[PDB]
Formats: sequence, C-alpha cells, structure tokens
Amino acid sequence: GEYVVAKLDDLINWARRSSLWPMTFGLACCAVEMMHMAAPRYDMDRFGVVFRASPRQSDVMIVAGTLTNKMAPALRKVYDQMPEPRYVVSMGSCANGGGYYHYSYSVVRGCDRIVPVDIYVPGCPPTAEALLYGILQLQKKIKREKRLRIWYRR
Amino acid sequence: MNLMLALLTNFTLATLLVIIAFWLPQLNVYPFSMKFFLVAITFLLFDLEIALLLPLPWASQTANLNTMLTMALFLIILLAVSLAYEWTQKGLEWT
Amino acid sequence: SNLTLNFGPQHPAAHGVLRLVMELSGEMVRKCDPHIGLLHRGTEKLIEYKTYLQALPYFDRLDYVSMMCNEQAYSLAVEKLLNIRPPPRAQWIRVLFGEITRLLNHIMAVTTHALDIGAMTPFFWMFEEREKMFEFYERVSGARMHAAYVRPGGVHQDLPLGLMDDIYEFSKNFSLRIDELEEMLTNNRIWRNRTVDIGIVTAEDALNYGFSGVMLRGSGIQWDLRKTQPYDVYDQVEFDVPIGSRGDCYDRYLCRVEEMRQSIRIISQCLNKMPPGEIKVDDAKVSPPKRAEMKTSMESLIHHFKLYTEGYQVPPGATYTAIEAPKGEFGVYLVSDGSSRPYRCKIKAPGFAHLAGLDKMSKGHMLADVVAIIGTQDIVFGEVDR
Amino acid sequence: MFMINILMLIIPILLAVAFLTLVERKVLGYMQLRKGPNVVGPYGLLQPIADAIKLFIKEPLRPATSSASMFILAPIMALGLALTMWIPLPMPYPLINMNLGVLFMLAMSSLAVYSILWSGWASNSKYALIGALRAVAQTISYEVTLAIILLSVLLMSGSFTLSTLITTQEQMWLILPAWPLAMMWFISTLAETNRAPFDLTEGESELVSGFNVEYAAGPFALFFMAEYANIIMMNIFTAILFLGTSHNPHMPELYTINFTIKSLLLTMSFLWIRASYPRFRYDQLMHLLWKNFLPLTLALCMWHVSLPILTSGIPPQT
Amino acid sequence: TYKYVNLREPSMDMKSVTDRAAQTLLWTELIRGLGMTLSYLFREPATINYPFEKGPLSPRFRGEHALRRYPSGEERCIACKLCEAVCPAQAITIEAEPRADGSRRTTRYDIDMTKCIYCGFCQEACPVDAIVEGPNFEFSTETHEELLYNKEKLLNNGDKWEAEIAANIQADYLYR
Amino acid sequence: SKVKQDMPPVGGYGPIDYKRNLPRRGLSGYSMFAVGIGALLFGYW
Ligand SMILES: CCCCCCCCCCCCCCCCCC(=O)OC[C@H](COP(=O)(O)OCCN)OC(=O)CCCCCCCCCCCCCCCCC
Ligand code: SF4
Ligand code: SF4
Ligand code: SF4
Repeated sequence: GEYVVAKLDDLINWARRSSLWPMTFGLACCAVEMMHMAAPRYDMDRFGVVFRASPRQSDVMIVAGTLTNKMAPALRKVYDQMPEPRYVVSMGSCANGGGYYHYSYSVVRGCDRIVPVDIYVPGCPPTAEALLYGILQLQKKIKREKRLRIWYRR
Repeated sequence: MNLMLALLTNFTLATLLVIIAFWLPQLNVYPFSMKFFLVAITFLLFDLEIALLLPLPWASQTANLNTMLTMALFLIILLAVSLAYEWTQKGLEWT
Repeated sequence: SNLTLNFGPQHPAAHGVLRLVMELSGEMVRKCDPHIGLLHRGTEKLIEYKTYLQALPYFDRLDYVSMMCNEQAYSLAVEKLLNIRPPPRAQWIRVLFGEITRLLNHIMAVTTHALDIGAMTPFFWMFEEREKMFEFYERVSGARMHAAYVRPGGVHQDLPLGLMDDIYEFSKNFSLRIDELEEMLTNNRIWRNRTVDIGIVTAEDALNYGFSGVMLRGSGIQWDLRKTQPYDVYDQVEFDVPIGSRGDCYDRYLCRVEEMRQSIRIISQCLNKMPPGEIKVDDAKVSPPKRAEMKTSMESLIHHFKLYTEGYQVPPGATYTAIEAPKGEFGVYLVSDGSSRPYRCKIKAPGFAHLAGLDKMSKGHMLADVVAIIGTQDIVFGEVDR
Repeated sequence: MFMINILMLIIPILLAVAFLTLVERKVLGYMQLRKGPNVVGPYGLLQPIADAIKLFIKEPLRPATSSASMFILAPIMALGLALTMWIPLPMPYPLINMNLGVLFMLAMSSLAVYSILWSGWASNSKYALIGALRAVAQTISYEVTLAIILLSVLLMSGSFTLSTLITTQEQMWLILPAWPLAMMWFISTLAETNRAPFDLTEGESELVSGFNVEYAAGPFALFFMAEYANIIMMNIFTAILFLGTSHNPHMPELYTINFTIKSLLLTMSFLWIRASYPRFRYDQLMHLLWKNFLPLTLALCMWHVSLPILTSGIPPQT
Repeated sequence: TYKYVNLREPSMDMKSVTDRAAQTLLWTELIRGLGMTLSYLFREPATINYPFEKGPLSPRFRGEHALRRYPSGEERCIACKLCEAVCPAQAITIEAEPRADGSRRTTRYDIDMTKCIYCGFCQEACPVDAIVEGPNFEFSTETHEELLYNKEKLLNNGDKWEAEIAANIQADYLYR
Repeated sequence: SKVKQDMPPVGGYGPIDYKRNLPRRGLSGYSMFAVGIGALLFGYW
C-alpha cells in the first residue's frame, strides 16, 4: 500500500538523480566554467552526469550564459523537445536575471521568463565547484519527489 | 530444430523487449545522389565475386591444383582489374 | 540542398551559439552564411552609461577566454587618453599575466578544435593546466576568470607573497604537457588529414579580408603587434614569432602550439625581471589611494570618494588602441567627450573579420571541413557579437 | 536442458553489455586523468543499473513515423540478430555446432544493415534517411574487406567450422602468419561497428540540425544494447580468428578463462582507440577502404591462395 | 625574430623513403599515440572528492556578500552610497535616514544577486569595510526571489560568516 | 621595516624548458620490415 509506493518512489528517484544527462546551452562565459566541471578536477562524469548528451536524451538543461531575444525562441524549442522528466538549471547572473546586461534592449532579463527553472546558481561566473554544488542540490530535489505517493492518494 | 528454437527465442525475446518498451512506458502519464547509388552498386558487384571465392578452402584439396590455382588467381585478378577500372575512371571520388 | 548547422556540439562547449545556413551540392559546400547576434548584448551601448572604471568589467566578458588581455587593451586606451603612464612593476605584471592568458586561450583554442574534430582526450589533460592557471587569476584578483585586475593606471593589487614561486613551478612542467599534446596530434595522420590543406588563405586575401594574428602568420605574413608596435614592456623580452608556410589549418595549429612555447619563454623572463615598486600610477586623481591613506589623509579620502562616484575625467579625444590578443588584433576605438563617461566605445574583435571570411575559406570543401575551419579561426561569440 | 542453455547465453550477454558501459566510461576516464563513475555504487558498480532504470521510465518520444511496421521491426531485427551471432561461437563448445558456422556469421551479419535502413526509412525525416543511407554505405563497404580477409584466413584452416580455427591454432596463433590481415581485420571491425574514429553517424548527426534520435528512450536503449553486443561479439570472433586458445577437452573451463581474457583485452582496445584519435571524414574512410584496404586485401587474398600450395601446407578438408 | 613551423624538406634517400613507407604501412606514429594514452591510464587522476574535498581558494576570493559590524556590534555601514554609485551592474539599492539615536544608517540595503557581477568594486569603494564579498560560494537556491537580498539577509550573512571574513581581511588588508 | 613584496629569489629562478621535445624511438624502416617479414616466414613455416 503506502509502504510499496514509498519504496518505488525511492527506487525511481534514485535512478533518476544517479543518471542525470545534461544538455548544456553554452551561451557565453559561464559555459567555460561548465567545461571545468567536466574537466578532471571535478569530473562530473563520476557522479553519473555524462559528458556528451543529445537534447532528446537529456534530463536536465543547463542555461550557461546570457539569453538574448534573438536566441530565446530557440532555447524554448529545445526545452519543449526534451522528454520528461526534465529540469532546468540556471547558471550565472545573466541566465538568472540578466546580470551585467539586465538593462540591455537585446537581452532576456532572466531565462525564467522563457522556461521554468529548478535551480539558480549565482555568480559571474559561478565557479566550477559552485555549479557542481547546484547540480548536487538538484539531485537532492529529485530525491524529495513523491510522484507515486501523490498518485496513490488521487 | 535446436537452431530454429534458438532463433525463435532470440527474436521472440527481442520482440518482447521491444513491445513492452514501446507500450509499458506509455502507461506512465506526464535529393537523390548518384555517388551513393554507385557505392551500393559497386558493393553488389564485388559481393558477387566474393561469392565465387568462398569455395576456395574446399577447392585447394583437388588433385588438379594447377587448374585450381590458375582459376583462383584469375578470378581475384579480374576483381583487381574491376577496382582499377573504377579507380582510373574516378568512380571512387567524392568531389 | 540547404542545411543549417546546430547551435553547438553535444558536449560542453564555450564558444557560444551560431546559426550556420549552408548551401550544399553533394558533399561540397557552395555557400556559408553565418547568422550571428545570438550573443549580442549591446555592450557598446551599455558602456556609454558607465564611468571608465565601471566599464572595465565589460571587457572581461568579450573574449571571455582572454580576460586580462582584453583588460589590457582597454587600460592602454584610457592611459593614452589620460596621458599618464603605469609604473614599471605593473607593466611587467601585465605582460606576465598577458602571456598566462595567452596560454589559457591557446589551450582552449587547440583542444576544443581537436575535441570538435573527435579527439576528446587532450582537452581533459590540458584543462587541468587551465585549472591551475585559474588559481593564479584567483590569487591576484579573487576571481578565476573575470578578474577585473588590469585597470587604467596599472593593476588593482600587488602579487601576494609566494605567487611567483608557484608560477615558476607551473611553468617548469608546462612544456612537457605541450609535448604530450603534440604526441597526440602533430604527427597523427588522421589529424593531418583533417587539417592539412584545409581552409587555405593567401597572404594577399588575408590582409584585404581584415585578418590578424595567427590568421595572418599562418600565410607567411611576418607581423606581430608585440614586435612591431610594442606596448608595456614587450620590447624588453625575447621571443620568436612562429610563421606558417601553407596558410592552412595545420600550419595555424602549429603556430598556436609554438606560440604557447614562446609564452612560456616570455613568462620565464618576466619571473626573473620583475622589478620592485608600486603597482598603480602614483596619481590619486586617476588611481585610488591606498586604504590606509584614505582613512588618514583628507586629500586621499576626497580623491577616493570622487574616483568611486564620479570617476576621473578623461580629456576629450579619440584613440584606436590595439594589442596582439591571443585571437588576433584586439582594439578599441574610444571616444572621450571630456567627462568621466566614454562617449563612444567601438570594440574591434579579431574574430569578427575572421568569421566574415568563413564563406571565402570554406569554398570547395566538405561539410565536415566547416567544423575544422571554424575551429582554426578560434571564434568566441562574446567578442563577435559584443 | 537446451532452453536453459540458450538463457545462459542470452542473459549473460545483456549483463556484459550493461557493464561494458561502466568499463568504457571508467577506462576513458583514467586515460583522461579523471575517474569516471565512482559514486553510484562502489566504484560505480551500480551505474549501469541506474542508467537502465532511468532510460526505461523516461517519457517516450512521440514517434512521428511514416511506417509503423518498419518502425517496430528495426529494433527487433537489430537485437535479435545480435543475439543470433553468438550461437555458433566455440567457447570452446558452441551452443550450435555448425559445419558452415563461418558462413552463418557472414550471412547473418549481412542482414544487420536492414535495421539501419528500416529505422531511417521509418523516421519520416529526410535528414534521418540521408544519415541511414550514409551509415549503410559505410557498413557494406567494410563488409567487403571483412569477407575477403576471413576467406584468406580460412585457407590456412581448411574449413568453415569455427571450432576448426581452434585446431588450426593449436601450435601458433594465426596472428603470426597473418598479421597484415589481422591489422586490416581489426580496423574493419571498428568501421563496421561505427566505432571511433569511424563514428560518423554520431559525428554527423551532431552537426546537422534535424538529424535526431527519433526513438523513445526504451527502444533506443535496445538499439544500444544490440550495438554493444555486436562490439563484444566482433572481438570474441577476432580472438578466435587470430589469437586461438588451446583447448583441453578435460578442462574446458581453462579455455574459457584464457579466451575470455583475450576478448576483454580486445574489447578494451576499442576503448583505448576511441580515447586516442580524431574522427575520420566520411570521404576519407571510404578512401581508406576502396583505395587502401581493398587493394591490399586482394593482393593478400592472392598470396594466401598460393602460399599453402607452394609450401605444401594445405590444411585438411575435414 | 621569427621561426618556421613547417618548412622542412623530406629526404629522398632510400633509407629515409623506407622509414616513411614503414610509418605508412605499420602505423608507427599511431602506435605512439596509443602509448601516450596508456601512460595516462596508469597516472594518478587529478579528480578531487567534492564535497568532502574542496578546490583551493585564496583570501581575496569574491563570494557571497555580507554586511559587517564593529567589535561593539554597531553596523559599519553609514549609508554613504559609494558602493551603490560604483556598482557596475546597478545591483545595490539604498535608502537611509537618521536613526532614533541620530546615527546615519540605512533603512534599505538591497543587492540583487542576479544583477551582481561579483566584481568586488563595492568593497573597494566602501570606506569603512562594511560591505564585503565573503568566502561562501555554495548558496544556490530553488527560486529567483531567494537571490534578491535585503538588509536583514545581508546582516545575517555578516553575523554568520564574520569569523572567516575577519581572518581573510586580516590576511589581505596590507595589499590594499 | 624593510620593503617586502613578491620578488624573484636572489639569482633568479632555474631554467625553464620550452622547446619541442619529441624523442626519436623505434627501429629504422629496414629493421621494422625485416622484423615483420621474419615473423611471417616463421608463421608460414
Ligand atoms: C615473403 C612475402 C610475404 C608476402 C606478404 C608481405 C606483406 C608485406 C606488406 C606488409 C605491410 C602490410 C600492412 C597492411 C596494413 C594496412 C596498411 C594500410 O593500409 O595503411 C595505410 C592506411 C592509410 O594511410 P595513409 O597515410 O593515408 O596512406 C596514403 C594513402 N593514399 O593507414 C591506415 O590504415 C591507418 C588506419 C587508421 C585507423 C587506425 C586506428 C587504430 C590503430 C591502432 C591499432 C593497431 C593494430 C592492432 C592490430 C590488432 C589485431 C588483432
Ligand atoms: S553571468 Fe558572468 S560569466 Fe556568466 S555569461 Fe554572464 S557575464 Fe559571462
Ligand atoms: S560585486 Fe560588483 S556588481 Fe556585485 S554588488 Fe558589488 S559592485 Fe555591484
Ligand atoms: S556599505 Fe560601505 S560604501 Fe556602501 S553605503 Fe555603506 S558605508 Fe557606504
């Protein structure tokens, strides 16, 4: 009953947070720190976060850089093609809320005007370690999901 | 019989792993190119002469080795001439 | 047939996003039409609403692989308009970190070029070296990338005690790392098949198309701004300018690898010739005073107050100042109207003219070659789009 | 007992493929001065399990397919054929001892391109069909040299029975008399399985906007298992062909250990090679086949027809 | 001064020609590349065990902002607005009035951490070491709103991190 | 107090290699072909 649903949630949550395949939108300088998270010192692959992931095989989108108006429709399209469950990590001030270019005529003031965001990673850029802290924070967010618990009580 | 049973198991399992993988997850709710034709055709014509070469491990047992060696080499040389003709006529180009 | 290239590869990439609209006939590329502006952020307009100090961090974020070099270009332009001179120790520090920045850029340029062509492994080896150089940035400025360290008048702070020893230990081993990279690529017949005779550009065309840096020297043009129009203390260091002979991707790759070796050679002289003294110009109407002075002397407090609110006024005038940035000639056309905010700041990004030549360079090549040609130009769209 | 025997072949294959993914990531990791999976389970031993579960509960991609029949056929053909190539392999005893086992493997592998062709045909995307046609053209091209090389080697074996390759190599590995053929065989298996530096399907689809997966996560995992089952199988076959293991009839398990070690090392060399080289251009790997391997294989096929006759080393027919 | 990176004549003597034919046919330079990746396989990796191990940082590191106090507990900030004037991103918003005891103190002190570029100009500009960038970098949030810091949040950051902040300033203030 | 700032050690730092170093290894072309051909002959025999 409730015990079986509770453990199934743990199993599927464990599988999903242990196999987070990211689609990186390397838009600007924040993408450089993202590359350093893949580099040997941090090796995001060792957490199960694969290096190369196709957008249709992805579970998390990382918005790493400034989002311009010219680019916003293309970013939304990639998000819409992501199979679920899908999560968005906003990395850096530009993606978080426009940052240094907040008052620009050509810049989206935060990617959360285009897509829902799960984690906001602050910094300009956030260090590779700060990004990794954010990814680990998303994993614990997935760990708290109770999808089957909610479904059982419907 | 054993072979057919092995074949049935392999594809039946493949059919099963595909049917449930196509159906069970649905329960969880939320400019013709001439160059490419000619590589295919060239593969076919080389494949046919490979067919004529397959019996060679059995042909080497003959008491008529003189004829067998001549015909084996003759067949492989005509393959080399076929490749040479395509090569010299730019049938293996991509530009 | 018409085809559009993807915004970026399926692995982490930090060059930005590009919409490449191509016309193909079979395997061959007949037309290339890059559609940029996907990272256009109106930097040049935003600068007009900033004081000269407030605008300096914008230059970290142009070619965001060559941060301190972009800072140097802007600092030199303002120093020229201000008619002041940074002190000798700051100039040596700027050259030292300018060449550390060149190493950072060339690792990124060479290894991501290889990574996009399919050679993934060198990217990982050399980005550990980049991580150690990020630590030098962080130890002088407190930031791994956007240091905002080089400023008009000199540098923000002096090197912490013990930093130069660590830069020596790093430099001592780096040439071995380059050798390992060359072992993987230089003589590899697959690498040579992907680069040799790809994207050839003649010396005459390279000049008329506005090319600079390695895009000129790969074609045999003997030109390097550090040699011909030296700035800071580049006239006081010895190094050789690598020159290509075929004008193709392979020669440009060899030029970048050899430039890394020359950067180590320059860093070695900087570590030994570093002079003592102050690290920013001793003119408190331009460079803020020391914090202890600001908290004790009336004049220092006033000048600190005014430099951080109004900022220094710059005499009216216009300058085009350029440096040999790792990607080529990086310049600023800076217009001062006499106030503390620049009237106009046009940024000359070397990758802008290089990318405009993609269609010319890709003629008569195949689709996979377009990836190699983009890599050999070393394009970052922060500086292209601004 | 036979149905049990089939399961003791199929199920271990799929588990090996699952854990080849872990091994590939960790071996590539250490050659890249990093670690690879070491959190999900000790030393990453639960990483394949997490990946498997994740992929099968992922939302399935909606298939905008122009042919439902060929859309479901392709993964079944790929996975069924992959499992079928294992049934004649002598390890040291085959599941099915076939007199013409080499021809069976040659004939069954020639059908593998139908899954590539049917999947692209069903994709209902011009970009997917072009990629499928490019992948087929590369596959059939390298089938040519694989067949001729295999025939040349059999002229020292005298038979199409795979178990006879064990007898042939009782004194010496066939890599000694046939290392020129071994080198071209090894590279041809890389190109046949679309492995780096011949991974043009993955390479090209990355560039082209509109050349996507078109299969849901679960069905796409079945394609991946089929591909990796083939990678292990091709390296088991390479070990049998060129590094023959001595068989003791009373201690068959001794053969299995040694032959397993060789197969693992050959499989790891595929990972070793992936970590070391850039990718070929499509026209460049076609030239490698048609203008290099094929001329050399033809000359070596002529040589290996003549050599047993001129040395008086013709193998027995049986 | 310049040098040629690729201007060499291959020798055409038979020995040299046969060295190149051996390289072509026997893949010697490809084998050499395999040697390099094999040697790396047996090298200790550079990976650290985050979050149990951390990347090294210096006292100058620019992290999360905090508002500081004097040893007596009085706020250091006297609402001069130099940080707000210099901020390149206009991330700082300040209002002030005379405090009930007559002190010059802020009634609003906001930092929009999603506008901020983490440049450290505010702490350079501050004349009384009131606003600093602390050493913390692990403060990612689940909502955008959580990154709009008001004065209470910044004072709480100061009280939370003062032990580390004070030591870092002690380490670097003679370079300023 | 004396001035104390980051400076090079007295006498400067030790030498820093920067030139390309790709050592030559292996046999000559004649030697490699001889080894390869000798292996074939033993295999054939
Ligand atoms: C006594 C008389 C007896 C008669 C017989 C005598 C024989 C004498 C001749 C012996 C030498 C024959 C060698 C045959 C091997 C094939 C050689 C070959 O094809 O190499 C050429 C090919 C292309 O090289 P390229 O530089 O482009 O040449 C210019 C072409 N226009 O280059 C390539 O193929 C390179 C392939 C690139 C991909 C390689 C990636 C992996 C490489 C490492 C694997 C090492 C091999 C491991 C073998 C394992 C076997 C189990
Ligand atoms: S937040 Fe900073 S580092 Fe990131 S893209 Fe914007 S300016 Fe660049
Ligand atoms: S660090 Fe820079 S951008 Fe952030 S609040 Fe301070 S002055 Fe403004
Ligand atoms: S934090 Fe410092 S600079 Fe800012 S208003 Fe307060 S006292 Fe002035």
